[PDB]
Amino acid sequence: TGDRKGDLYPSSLQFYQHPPTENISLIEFETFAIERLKLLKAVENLGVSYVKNSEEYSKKLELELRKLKFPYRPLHEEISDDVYDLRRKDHISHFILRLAYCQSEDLRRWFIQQEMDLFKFRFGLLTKESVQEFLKLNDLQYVAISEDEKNMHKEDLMNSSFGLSLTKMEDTEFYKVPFQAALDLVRPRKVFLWRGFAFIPHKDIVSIVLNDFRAKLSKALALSARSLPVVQSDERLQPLLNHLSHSYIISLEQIDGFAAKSFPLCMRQLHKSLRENHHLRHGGRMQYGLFLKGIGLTLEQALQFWRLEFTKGKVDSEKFDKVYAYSIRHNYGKEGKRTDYTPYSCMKVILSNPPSQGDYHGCPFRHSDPELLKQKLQSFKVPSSGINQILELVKGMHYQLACQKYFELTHSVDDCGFSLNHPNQYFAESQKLLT
Amino acid sequence: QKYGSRTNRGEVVTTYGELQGTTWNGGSGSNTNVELFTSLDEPLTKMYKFMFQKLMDIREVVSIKIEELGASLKDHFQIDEFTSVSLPAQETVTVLGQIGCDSNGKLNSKSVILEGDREHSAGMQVPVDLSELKDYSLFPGQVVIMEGTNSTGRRFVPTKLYEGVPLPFHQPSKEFEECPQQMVITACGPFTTSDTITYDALKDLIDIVNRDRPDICILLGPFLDAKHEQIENLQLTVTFEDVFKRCLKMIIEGTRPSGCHLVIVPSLRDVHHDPVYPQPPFSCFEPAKEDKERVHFVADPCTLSVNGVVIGMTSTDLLFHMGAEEISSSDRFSRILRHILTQRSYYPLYPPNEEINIDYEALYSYTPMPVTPDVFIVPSELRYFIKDVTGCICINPGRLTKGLVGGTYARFLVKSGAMRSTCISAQVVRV
Amino acid sequence: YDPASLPDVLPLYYRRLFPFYQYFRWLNYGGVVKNYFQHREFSFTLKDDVYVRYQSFNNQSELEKEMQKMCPYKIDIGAVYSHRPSLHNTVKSGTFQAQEKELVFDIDMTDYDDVRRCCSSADICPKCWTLMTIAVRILDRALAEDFGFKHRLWVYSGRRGVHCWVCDDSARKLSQAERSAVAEYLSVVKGGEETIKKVQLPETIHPFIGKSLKMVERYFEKYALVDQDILENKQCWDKVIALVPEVARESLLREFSKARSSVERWDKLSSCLEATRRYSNIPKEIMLQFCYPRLDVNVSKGLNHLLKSPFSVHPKTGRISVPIDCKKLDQFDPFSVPTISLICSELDNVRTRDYKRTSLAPYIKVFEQFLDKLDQSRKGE
DNA sequence: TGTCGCTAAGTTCACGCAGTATCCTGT
Ligand SMILES: Nc1nc2c(ncn2[C@H]2C[C@H](O)[C@@H](COP(=O)(O)OP(=O)(O)OP(=O)(O)O)O2)c(=O)[nH]1
Ligand code: SF4
Ligand SMILES: [Mg+2]
Ligand SMILES: [Zn+2]
Repeated sequence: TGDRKGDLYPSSLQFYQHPPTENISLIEFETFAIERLKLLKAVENLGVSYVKNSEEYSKKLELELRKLKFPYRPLHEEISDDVYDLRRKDHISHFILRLAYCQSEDLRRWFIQQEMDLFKFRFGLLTKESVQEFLKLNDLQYVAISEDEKNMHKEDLMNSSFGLSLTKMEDTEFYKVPFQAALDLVRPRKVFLWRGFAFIPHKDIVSIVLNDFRAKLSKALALSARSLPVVQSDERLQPLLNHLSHSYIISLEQIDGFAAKSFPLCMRQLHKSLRENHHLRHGGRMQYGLFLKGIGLTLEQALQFWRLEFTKGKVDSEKFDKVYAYSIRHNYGKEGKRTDYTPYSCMKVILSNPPSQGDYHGCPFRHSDPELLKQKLQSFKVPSSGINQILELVKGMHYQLACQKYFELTHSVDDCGFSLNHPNQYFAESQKLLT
Repeated sequence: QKYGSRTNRGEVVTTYGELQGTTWNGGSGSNTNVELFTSLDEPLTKMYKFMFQKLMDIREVVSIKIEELGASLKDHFQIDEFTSVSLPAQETVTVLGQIGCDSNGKLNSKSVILEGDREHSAGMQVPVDLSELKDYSLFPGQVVIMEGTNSTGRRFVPTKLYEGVPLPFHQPSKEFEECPQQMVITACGPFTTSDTITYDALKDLIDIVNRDRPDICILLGPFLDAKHEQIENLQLTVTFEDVFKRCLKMIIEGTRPSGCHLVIVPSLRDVHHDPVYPQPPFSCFEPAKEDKERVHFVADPCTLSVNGVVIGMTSTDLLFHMGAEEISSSDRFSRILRHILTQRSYYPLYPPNEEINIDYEALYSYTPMPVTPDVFIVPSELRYFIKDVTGCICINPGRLTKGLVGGTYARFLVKSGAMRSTCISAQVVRV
Repeated sequence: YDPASLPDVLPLYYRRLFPFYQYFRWLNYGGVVKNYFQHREFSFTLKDDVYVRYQSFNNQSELEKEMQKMCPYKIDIGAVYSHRPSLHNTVKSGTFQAQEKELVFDIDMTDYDDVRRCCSSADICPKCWTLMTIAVRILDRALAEDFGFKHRLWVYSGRRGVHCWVCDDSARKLSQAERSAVAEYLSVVKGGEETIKKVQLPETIHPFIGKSLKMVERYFEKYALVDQDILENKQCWDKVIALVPEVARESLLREFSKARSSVERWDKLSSCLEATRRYSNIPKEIMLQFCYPRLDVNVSKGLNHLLKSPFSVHPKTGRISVPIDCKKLDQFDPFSVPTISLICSELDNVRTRDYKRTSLAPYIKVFEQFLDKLDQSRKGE
């Protein structure tokens, strides 16, 4: 507690309930954001590669936490200034990432998962004393049976907890919880119930704590997504938060079938126009070519398709090889800088070149007038209620939610189950459902 | 060279009021109480975020300015109803608006347009024909009430131009009835010669201050002029902040013997300060503990209370700005000063001159004149003067330095409740 | 009993025998929560199998009226909703939600058919009723010891089984997930008609299973070895052999060829299993598969479930769904339960005390004691 | 401080107009 410290950061672990109120610098903002992004990406990679209970997981996660200087171990010394600093980092960075990871359901889920993993690890590193301290500071009020009552139900406790030895059991203390909170334990009969209370040992507790945490965090993310318009106006923080998640730290014949079913409405419109006129302006060409690259159409397949489609537009075949062949090669990263250009994301399509008369690119939900969108939805035999819901979502400026509702209605699924943020993601989900 | 060998040192170039001795002496700020005029509106005392003006906000600020002044004038003149400026009028109607020029050049009698407010005219404009007006004095941004007719619906023909109504003077409390007369020395930048950065004129003025021991010293910017030939061509070997800090240290430390309350007013030509009007006070200098009570970093414009005497001051060259745009039917400076007092704003010109950056929300909040000041300090590139405009003593002390040659400052005596003769005497003197 | 005589007797009963005062005391729960009785769902089944739901009533007078007017053949009690069911059409979609209901269990003899030999389908006899007698003890003990539910009303279903209403305020606020957890915790015999071995206990016996086996043991010898005679002949003991590992099966068969009594055969089976240790729980698995209650988790999971009302009349047996006193459980006889015809004969043989002159009185008395306990709990709390 | 006029071909540059070629965008 050197100059401007306090009791604001009692314990290492926290539920991240109270937002920070300080005035920080832009440099500090960026440093904290990037550092926690690195930490969360490391958590995700280690979770994919190793089993979270494995010792390799623990060693690598400790190494990453030490490298990025985040709180991971307790200290029975006092609140040293350095420690305070670290905790402050953690607290601010978390909320910054919340602002970064609340725009799309997908993102939200990802964030939640990583956060939970990190929290679990940190809990796993808490000594019993520290653990109790934590459980008190957050008003979780998990105890604790007396020794006399424990002896009273000794045999019942012994037969309740799986793989608990007599002496080892004598060395352990249980907690009394209402059975409504131990559903997952009681349901398979792995914890003793007496008079409406379950007697839960000290490995499982993390689970309950995590449940609480997850609830809270989900709620918080919802609120943050509700408070997004206030932040978008701050240009300084827009490049970061809007793009933090992306921060560096098939047969031709079946295409038509996909156009009928799998293609998102943007690609459906583009394909319909192409087959209507056998020619697409540059924007349409770029968008559709990138999408067909995303689905998997190889350079030869795409070249054949484009040749066949354009030759019908009453143009010379050699004219095609003269002009559009170079464009195709570049679209596939064959010439020039030779870069594997990624397919357009729905956000880009919304914010890409604005279509004009004679154009058909862009997101229909954003670039189609409400009457035109209503007519198109009616044409596709969408139920009137579904069309009205889609129109309402479009009027709400949440075009991604409108496309998700379209997917739900067309695939006969109550919930999409994924945060649609890429047309290729739409096609992949449709293929997964169908095939 | 030229400045150091001048021969007219101490010459009184202009005088007003009671004759005084060849030497002036003050109380050294002993029985002196200097504060910011406590009005309804809070003063500008700290930086405000700027560089973000919405055109809608500018529209609202201008419209409310016109509306408020018109409401006050309507109550004063017992005018029944205002009429939309744009609508045709076969009979005589009273119209409230603001003057402007139909083109980007300088206003002339054939290029006058009247723009109404949102309440009465939806912001519509109308050309004005000044053929039937016998006497007038108009500048862009001037809120006016006119009686006239619009027979063609396309050209307003004024027949009467209502006069301005200045705010009432301040009625001082008796708390300062027994205080003695106070001496004020006011000087305006530039403080250094065009070809030097040594601040010789400032040193001479500080010597004068210590010699005469005034009660208040009002120093108006610029203190590090942006138009200084050395500054523009990047010949300075030290940062702007360092030069300004040296200048302020010189001023404050050098005035220690005099014990004189220093009132520092920034200028739009201060290369080291935020270029926005109303200008916030200087905040890069922390006076020592022995000078905190003596130094007052005030905002541009400022309304100061000195033992009940209200002094208005602005570093902006208002007279030069408005003289280039004022058109009259037939003293020009007196007319412009009366215009400033009657419009009740320290900068009523709209659009402003090319040399001033105006944040219109801050202008709305911090340019209203609370009352009509007893003394109004208006430094100008124009000639020095001491004028009596509607009972307010308007002092232009010139600038301390005029190119390569030394300039002038002013000294005046103020006492609350004297005789309305709150200004006992005033003199524009040479440095 | 003549079921063509049902339409003749139903009104009189609903007019002079159905205990409306105590019924309202029950479903009103001491008026503590406003709109509690007014938001309760009922459903009626009328003549010719006409079903109506979303019936709600303002108070006892309205209920008595509309019931005496309709003369329903079946009365089912449902959930307490966010609004009055009668106006569910008026409630905005998604805003009509079931919020509270008693925790209920239905045990039906028909679900025991693969393991009883005396009767089948809807037939019951004194030799098989002991199974219900076991269930009530096994379950009710858990509900009184493991979960701490204090107000439990057991009711005869009229023909094939028994219902339990657990009415503690805590038990009435349990979510769907909590109900499913409670049901799965109490449930041991898992599987359908396609599975032979329906109980696979682990090495460690959970205390609940130990106490259920202790309760089973007291009755097992009479029920299974004397009455049911689950080892009478080869066609039956082949099943029990089918429930144990093949290794000893042959060893058992010869032994079962030299045994004259099924008690002797049980002793032999226990001895052989003991001699053969991970299989030391196999006899317990057999006992459970022949004695432990079967619970339809769908009956108890859903909040919106409509269950037969107490003091209903069974459309076929005519018996009254009467409460069962837990203490006198061993004396309960589902064949002596008053029928509607008997109680109408009794009624037409002699205002608020008419029922005290019929054989229905002791069951209304048990119900009144249960309601008195509920009132004591509502006050004391 | 005055430094004669106009006329005309010619060089070098800055741009229209059209034609040819290569190189792009994203996550
Ligand atoms: N202003 C002016 N005009 C000139 C100049 N040189 C030639 N001219 C014009 C005006 C002359 O009358 C005209 C005739 O030019 P010529 O070269 O044939 O000479 P000119 O005829 O005066 O006499 P000449 O041919 O020698 O007998 O050209 C000159 O230097 N200045
Ligand atoms: S949200 Fe994406 S996939 Fe859906 S129509 Fe718009 S651009 Fe296409
Ligand atoms: Mg082209
Ligand atoms: Zn039977």
